[PDB]
Amino acid sequence: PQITLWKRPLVSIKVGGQIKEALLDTGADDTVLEEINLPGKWKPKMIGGIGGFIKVRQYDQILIEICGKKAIGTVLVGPTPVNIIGRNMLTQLGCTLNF
Amino acid sequence: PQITLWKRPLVSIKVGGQIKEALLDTGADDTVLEEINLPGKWKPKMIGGIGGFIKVRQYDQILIEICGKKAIGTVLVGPTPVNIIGRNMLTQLGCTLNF
Repeated sequence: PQITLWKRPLVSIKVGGQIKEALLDTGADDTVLEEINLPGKWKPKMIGGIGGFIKVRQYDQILIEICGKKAIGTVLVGPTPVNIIGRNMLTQLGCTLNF
Repeated sequence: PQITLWKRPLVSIKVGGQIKEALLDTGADDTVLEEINLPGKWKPKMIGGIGGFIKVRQYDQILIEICGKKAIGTVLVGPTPVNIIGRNMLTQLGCTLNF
């Protein structure tokens, strides 16, 4: 798809047997989703930095699908105001910004 | 240009007689730059919301240029960790996400 930036790029995502809604965010380095029950071992990671840190759960090589296209990447699970698909996963979807 | 999301999409921008460096951020609704001396009347605006608000200066119909292409949009000036080109300005550059 070609996504226009008139609206927030909120897309439907398939991750871990759930269908959630998440934002395509080029400003974000990493991918953070609200609580979800993913497979595997997870490591504890600090994200944030600005205003304080937020402890999340880093899971590796997790598959999410977006608008038909599948991606394998690191996904961090913790309390997040909105679900972020950041660049680790944007690059996996073959995603570019274009103008 | 077609921008890849392996690195942070940090680009050079021409705004208000300055050349600054700013992030192409689809996750951001608005455009916020660090202190700069822009023309015009500005209105005071609250942004943030999460963790607290940050008082910025909303200037209208400001021209920024990025990688050859010119845009006219609202730009808010205040203390920001990194300069954000959010969607108000991304849409002006004819910018899409693509995969």
